[PDB]
Amino acid sequence: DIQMTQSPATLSASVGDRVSITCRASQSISSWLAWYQQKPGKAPKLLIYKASSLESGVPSRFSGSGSGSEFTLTISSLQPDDFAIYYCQQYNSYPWTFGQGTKVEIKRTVAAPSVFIFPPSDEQLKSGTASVVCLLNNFYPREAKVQWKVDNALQSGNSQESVTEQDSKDSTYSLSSTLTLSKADYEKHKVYACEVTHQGLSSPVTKSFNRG
Amino acid sequence: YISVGTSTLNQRLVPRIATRSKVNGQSGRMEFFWTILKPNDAINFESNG
Amino acid sequence: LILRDCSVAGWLLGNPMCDEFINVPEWSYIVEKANPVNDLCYPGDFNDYEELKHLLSRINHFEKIQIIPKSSWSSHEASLGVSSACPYQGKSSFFRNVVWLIKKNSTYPTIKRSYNNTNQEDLLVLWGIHHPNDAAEQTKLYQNPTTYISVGTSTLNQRLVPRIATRSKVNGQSGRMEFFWTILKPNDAINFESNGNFIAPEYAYKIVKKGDSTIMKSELEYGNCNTTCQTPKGAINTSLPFQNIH
Amino acid sequence: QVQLQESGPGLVKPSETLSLTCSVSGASISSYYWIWIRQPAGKGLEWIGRFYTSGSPNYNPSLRSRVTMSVDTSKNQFSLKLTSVTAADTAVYYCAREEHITFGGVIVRYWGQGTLVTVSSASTKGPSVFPLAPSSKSTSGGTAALGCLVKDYFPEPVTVSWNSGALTSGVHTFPAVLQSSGLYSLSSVVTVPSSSLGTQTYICNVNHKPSNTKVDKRVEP
Ligand SMILES: *[C@@H]1O[C@H](CO)[C@@H](O[C@H]2O[C@H](CO)[C@@H](O[C@@H]3O[C@H](CO)[C@@H](O)[C@H](O)[C@@H]3O)[C@H](O)[C@H]2NC(C)=O)[C@H](O)[C@H]1NC(C)=O
Ligand SMILES: *[C@@H]1O[C@H](CO)[C@@H](O[C@H]2O[C@H](CO)[C@@H](O[C@@H]3O[C@H](CO)[C@@H](O)[C@H](O)[C@@H]3O)[C@H](O)[C@H]2NC(C)=O)[C@H](O)[C@H]1NC(C)=O
Repeated sequence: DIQMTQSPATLSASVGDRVSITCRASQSISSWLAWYQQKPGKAPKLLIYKASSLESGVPSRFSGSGSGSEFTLTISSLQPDDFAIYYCQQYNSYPWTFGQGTKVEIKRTVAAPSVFIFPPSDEQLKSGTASVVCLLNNFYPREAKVQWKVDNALQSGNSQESVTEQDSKDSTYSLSSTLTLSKADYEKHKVYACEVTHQGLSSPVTKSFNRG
Repeated sequence: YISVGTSTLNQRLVPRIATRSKVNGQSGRMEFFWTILKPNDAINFESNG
Repeated sequence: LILRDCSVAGWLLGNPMCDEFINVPEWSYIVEKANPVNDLCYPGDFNDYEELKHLLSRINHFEKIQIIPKSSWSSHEASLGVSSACPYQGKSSFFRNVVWLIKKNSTYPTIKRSYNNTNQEDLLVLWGIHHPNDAAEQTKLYQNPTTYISVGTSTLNQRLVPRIATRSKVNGQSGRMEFFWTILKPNDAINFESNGNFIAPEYAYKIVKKGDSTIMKSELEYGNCNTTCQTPKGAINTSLPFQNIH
Repeated sequence: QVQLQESGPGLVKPSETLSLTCSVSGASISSYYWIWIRQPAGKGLEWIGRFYTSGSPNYNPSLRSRVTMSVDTSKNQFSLKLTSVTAADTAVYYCAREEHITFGGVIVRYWGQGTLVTVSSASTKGPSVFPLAPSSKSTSGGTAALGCLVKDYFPEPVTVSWNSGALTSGVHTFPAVLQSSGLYSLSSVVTVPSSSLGTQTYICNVNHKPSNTKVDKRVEP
């Protein structure tokens, strides 16, 4: 019945900045709002109730304000573990409702990735498939490009990448580029290489293995 | 050979084949061993014969 | 000698913690505490531990030979087997005096190394056996299974076999390591021949002084004056003929 | 010390019903209100309903017709039943405790862990775990990476833990990738000191709950 509109649903600030998230309401809720912090793949953790009452065990830096129709969650010195989706809630009237959530991310010093290649497992090879993996570890600018050279033959197809969410300590990222091939399994080819291109690298870093 | 494998005591024992005095119609002997196996402690027996 | 929170075993086996006791002073009346914090990090027990303690009653100073083979020796094994336990100021390490021997190129050839001090003082050689949890673990460290360890001296010859069995998790490791010791006389020799599971030493102790000492355990800490009498409870001053203190 | 934990099939044929059970330890389910809440994919939270053994319940009007919530005082079980599941009802589900009144009103401090219910006619398929050995030859300063690839699994929920919880620092367990086959594939990686490769072993515990598979695999150079 009562909607909860939040803003901005996307933030990014370096450590130490003040952050503030607004939450507006279709109707007046007086002071019956509550704020939650949902970390990656975790249940929400209740930050603030009565729209201003910090729950025990929540750091001094979180602070909630507002009455009636507009409310504000504020972080005094944004810390790295604060990376999360932040939600807002009416316990004024049923049905209970939540905001769309706002994702607070963290600006960081640029970090160059560390690249690793993993050859396909012999057990899998016996099953009849094969997979090579580039691991890009701990880099800040999430944007990076990884190319798959098979005897210096780029092949966009048969490749899937997946990205970690920001680490709580580092606020860095990791990529897994999985080349999945089984034409002659990975026969007909001597070498395999990742061409990893990122800002923290002056010139692209390739890594390579010629096992099979 | 007879191997007793526990967490604290491991003793391998070999039978002494030898005729002795006849007792209860039998000159063969049998040694009896014992150990205190704690809760969650294991004992592995491996015997040639 | 002050031992703070280190066991005698730790002080002699060079536990990464309390390595502040490597430059042993020339004087030592044992001040050990009951249940020290830093003892045999990697789970294990010391063979004839109290006998060593009794000899220490006579001994008063030691000299690390720093000559027992060495870590450079890498002919058949890898001299890089530090453990996730025995933490040096929070950094995974291992007893400095003994060495974590490990297979080299998927091959652990039996090593018949041997040493005779030929020095003028006796020796306190120390070594150990690793009792793994899995045969797989044993193969990972030493691809040879059912291994043997032969200690060949002039007086004592003991062949030891590791008991492969999973036990309780201590410091993250259920494998155990037995620590053995022997007194090598000047001109006496010790031959080590091990199939696998061998923790060979790199240091030993020359008996510099065998005066009169004790291992009094005292939870008390040092406090600086100096008498002709000492007890785990304290130090006496007046000179009467009898005492009901300790 | 109240603990909430959910149990769910993972898969529910569309046009059928969804049954979920939140078991509670550390509190009598007789003496508290209990909450069911929904989260599809990464989208927002949706409050499903409220129930109390000795108090009339209130369910979200969008789902009211389909929702029934019961309680089992014998085994302390909080139940959720969604009739005629659609594709939209694919979501993570959470159970929570409605605290007693305070001068701050009704508050929910205690949440479950969440169970992912996917809605498909597809069939439960267990993973295949294959190791990602370390190239010890690589100089790579003093660091070296290990992996446990997990491929061909159809119920998305897949958990990966290293050395039975002992390894936690440096672990990057990547998100699922839906392959052309219609099956998912995870990669879990651990950065490690190159030194500890020789003396310490490395294992992966991978527990696909819907298929009841728990393949633990070693990663040896
Ligand atoms: C049967 O004999 C085992 C042989 O040593 C003996 O060791 C056991 O030690 C504990 C005691 O159960 C087990 O620890 C386990 O920890 C996991 C956590 O991941 C629990 O899920 C599990 O219930 C158990 O508590 C050891 O795993 C086990 N050692 C083994 C089997 O290698 C035990 O007395 C007994 N085994 C068990 C499983 O009880
Ligand atoms: C290194 O370990 C030896 C292993 O037993 C140990 O035995 C030695 O015993 C004496 C002590 O030196 C040596 O006797 C020798 O006598 C010749 C006379 O022909 C001298 O020229 C020589 O200097 C030495 O005194 C033994 O030969 C020797 N045993 C051996 C090597 O078989 C010793 O502690 C030590 N070896 C040496 C040579 O000092």
